[PDB]
Amino acid sequence: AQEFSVKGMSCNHCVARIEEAVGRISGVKKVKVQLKKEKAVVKFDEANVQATEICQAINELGYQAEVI
Repeated sequence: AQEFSVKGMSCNHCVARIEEAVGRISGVKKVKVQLKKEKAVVKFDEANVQATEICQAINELGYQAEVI
């Protein structure tokens, strides 16, 4: 699975917002986030969506996301 680094976290429902915001990506099966890590794990497929696009879904929130 692909992962992305977050450099705009606040630690206030963000982790969730991101995780959920990601899981909202039509193509992701399951996604998680690890605080104090600055990285989010995604469990999707390129046959549905691309990680790169998933990163956008994150940036589309209000933080700094980048495909690791």
